[PDB]
Amino acid sequence: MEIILTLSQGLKKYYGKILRLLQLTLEEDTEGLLEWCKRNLGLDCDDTFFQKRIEEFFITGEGHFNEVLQFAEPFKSYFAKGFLSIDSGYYSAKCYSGTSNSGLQLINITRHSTRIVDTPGPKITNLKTINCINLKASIFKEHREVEINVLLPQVAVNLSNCHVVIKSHVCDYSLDIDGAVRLPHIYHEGVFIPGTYKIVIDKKNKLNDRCTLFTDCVIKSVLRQYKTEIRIG
Amino acid sequence: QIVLSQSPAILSASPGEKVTMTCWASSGVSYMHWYQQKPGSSPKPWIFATSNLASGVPARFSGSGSGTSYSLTISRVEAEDAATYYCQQWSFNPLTFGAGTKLELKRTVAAPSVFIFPPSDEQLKSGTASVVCLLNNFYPREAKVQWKVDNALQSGNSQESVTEQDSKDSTYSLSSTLTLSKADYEKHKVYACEVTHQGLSSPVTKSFNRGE
Amino acid sequence: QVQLKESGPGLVAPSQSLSITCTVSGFSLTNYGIHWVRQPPGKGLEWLGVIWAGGYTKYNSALMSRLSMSKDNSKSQVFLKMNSLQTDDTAMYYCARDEVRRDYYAMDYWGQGTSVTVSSASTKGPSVFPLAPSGTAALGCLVKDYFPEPVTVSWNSGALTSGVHTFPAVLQSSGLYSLSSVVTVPSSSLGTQTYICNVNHKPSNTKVDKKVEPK
Ligand SMILES: *[C@@H]1O[C@H](CO)[C@@H](O[C@@H]2O[C@H](CO)[C@@H](O)[C@H](O)[C@H]2NC(C)=O)[C@H](O)[C@H]1NC(C)=O
Ligand SMILES: *[C@@H]1O[C@H](CO)[C@@H](O)[C@H](O)[C@H]1NC(C)=O
Ligand SMILES: [Cl-]
Ligand SMILES: [Cl-]
Ligand SMILES: [Cl-]
Ligand SMILES: [Cl-]
Ligand SMILES: [Cl-]
Ligand SMILES: [Cl-]
Ligand SMILES: [Co+2]
Repeated sequence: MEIILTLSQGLKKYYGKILRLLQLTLEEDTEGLLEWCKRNLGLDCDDTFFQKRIEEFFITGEGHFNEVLQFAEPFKSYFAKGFLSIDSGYYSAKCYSGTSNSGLQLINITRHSTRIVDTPGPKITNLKTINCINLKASIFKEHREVEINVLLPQVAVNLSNCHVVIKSHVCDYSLDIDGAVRLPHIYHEGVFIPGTYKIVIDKKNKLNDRCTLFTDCVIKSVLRQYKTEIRIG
Repeated sequence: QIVLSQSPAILSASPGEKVTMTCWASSGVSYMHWYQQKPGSSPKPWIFATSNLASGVPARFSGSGSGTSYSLTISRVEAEDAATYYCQQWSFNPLTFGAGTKLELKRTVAAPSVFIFPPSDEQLKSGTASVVCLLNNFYPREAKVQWKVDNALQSGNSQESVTEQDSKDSTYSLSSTLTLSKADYEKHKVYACEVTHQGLSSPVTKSFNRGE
Repeated sequence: QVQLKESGPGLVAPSQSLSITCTVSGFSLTNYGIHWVRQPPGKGLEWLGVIWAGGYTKYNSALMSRLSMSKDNSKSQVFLKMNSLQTDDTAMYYCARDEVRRDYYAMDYWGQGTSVTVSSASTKGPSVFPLAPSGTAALGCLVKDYFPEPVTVSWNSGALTSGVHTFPAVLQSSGLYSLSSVVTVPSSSLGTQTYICNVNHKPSNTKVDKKVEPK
């Protein structure tokens, strides 16, 4: 009484595992996935296999790639469009192959980070006058949008009552939950995350009217920081 | 396992009629395959994934369904459609098939042509006598064939075999074989098979005299 | 064209194992899985298992203790082996090609099937006797006392098919099978046209041609 996943159904679960390993999602549905892989890929898609697929798609892979991140039978049509819609049916991310990027667009967070010491500073920071070196903001009044460019992604940015789109050279995706901005994590002899990313806040709706950012305001050399809050809505 | 129950077991239809056969699954499945099988041949893919006709399948066929209930419909039946149709699910391991719906074609009554065959001299030399009565190309399938040896009705020493329905004219054929030892065969003179069938206005007897 | 052909032993003893081969052409086993399906006499179809293009297997859990499958890509052959054989393993065995679509799998090409009888009885070849014809005449061949099923019967090397009726075999009280094959022909042709039945019982390696003529 084992369920049989069709080609399409299993691909969604295959992507769902990748999204969980990337840490963009916290849950996964893998019922029937292993048989789907043995049948349609001719291999065991265990954790080592998936880690190699992720490493290759985002970093080491070169040439055309297929829908299952490999570089009659399915998955023999290798793309050159630069991205895959990693789409589980429960969540989705538009993810760009490392070959489509002008070099490496990631940072190795396994290396010891330059430690940042606490320092007194305003609990509120204005969106129009950000002194924090980890964040840069652009307001587009014409289209009622705010873009926050996060330049030190290792410093957590927590969203409160926000509905945003994350743009990066790694993946683009939407976030509708409170808490620290989730970022793709790629294992390649260590943990890697995007080197920068953009938070896009649309204010042309009402649901961002209370959107607020909480982060460490990093200032300079020796690095210093203090808790601050940036109201967007 | 998913149990597939096909109903009815036998569909009898005249040419031109619309017929529907049902495949009920013990639990819901996402699609249903159908296969056609004629006697002596392998199952032939007929409908893929509930409603997609396999290449070469006539447009008079269609499939439909969902969940626990699927069907195959023939909009206007034709003689060549006589066959057994199996459903099959691919949603759960193990893959399972229904036991089949046998479509039987009706036609106007056709009387059998009756032939009788004495034992061959070669078989007699080896000690056994087989007498064969042949009923050829008849409908309906029901028929009574009794053996008379010297006008004595025989019991328990004959066996019948019936062909499957003909795909072109929807008829059947039947053999009845009387088996006797050489000595018993040589004890009597008149060997007759008497045939009763709906297409005959009275029973027809074919006979021969041994050695004559 | 895509083709599949099963080959196996027509008779196997209950103590032995059953080995059957599926030889394919018109496609590569590196790209297509192969299923085995069986059909006991007068009974419905039962899926046995599959060997996928990549070599991994999946068996019916009701018989995975006794069934195994393998393949030889270079020979275009897939193999079935079944052990601990029981009488109810008597069936026609088919291989069928696996097909993958986005929203379903299918079994899109089937072999002709190979017959397997599981019994401790010995093979026996048939005796072939003429059923002599005596506007339409009937003649035939009696194919008697053989084991196991099946026999193939043709007429005139398979050139004569119109009017042929080869009857399902009957099980005699001796445990041996018997059938007749008959054909109707124009009586005007009986003096000039020749009619020969060709009988093949592979389990006993019996091949017989018997000319049937009026007495
Ligand atoms: C990511 O950073 C880690 C930590 O700096 C690197 O791990 C080091 O790798 C070197 C080279 O083999 C070793 O000599 C060190 O002992 C490692 N240190 C630790 C703490 O693991 C890792 O190599 C980096 N990955 C990449 C791809 O550059
Ligand atoms: C944001 O969330 C992270 C993770 O829960 C936490 O460590 C941090 O203190 C929070 N606040 C700020 C200002 O980053
Ligand atoms: Cl799914
Ligand atoms: Cl989705
Ligand atoms: Cl099942
Ligand atoms: Cl219903
Ligand atoms: Cl191929
Ligand atoms: Cl298995
Ligand atoms: Co003779």
